[PDB]
Amino acid sequence: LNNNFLQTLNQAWNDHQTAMVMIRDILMYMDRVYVQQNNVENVYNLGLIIFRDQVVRYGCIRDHLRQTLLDMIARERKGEVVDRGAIRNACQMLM
Amino acid sequence: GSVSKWVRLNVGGTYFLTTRQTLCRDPKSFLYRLCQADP
Repeated sequence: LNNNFLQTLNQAWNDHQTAMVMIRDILMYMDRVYVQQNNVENVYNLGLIIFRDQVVRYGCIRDHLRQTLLDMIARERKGEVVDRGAIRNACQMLM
Repeated sequence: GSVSKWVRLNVGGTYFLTTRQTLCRDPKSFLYRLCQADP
């Protein structure tokens, strides 16, 4: 928590995205056949839904992210510097 | 990619020589992933 919680969270998200893209490189075929064969959510969407539920929707990381984002935006408004890249990265993350 | 426009790929031991654009025509394929470097 003292090493920019946002920085590590963003790094972990980026690593998940990279690993999931590589995984997508691996199992394209089931993404293309099993998904509509069994009429279920597509597996890439599955691998973001699971990450969202386990990291974002999960309460503790959620509320720490919320409070600390409030801290960064208030401190930026006051006139002190914050890692705008990390905040931006959280923004999209949440999109 | 990771190499000059032309590439050679060893399909079953047979070297096929072709430009990547013939391969990169459909971005979804085994061949497309082969063109670009990755760990």
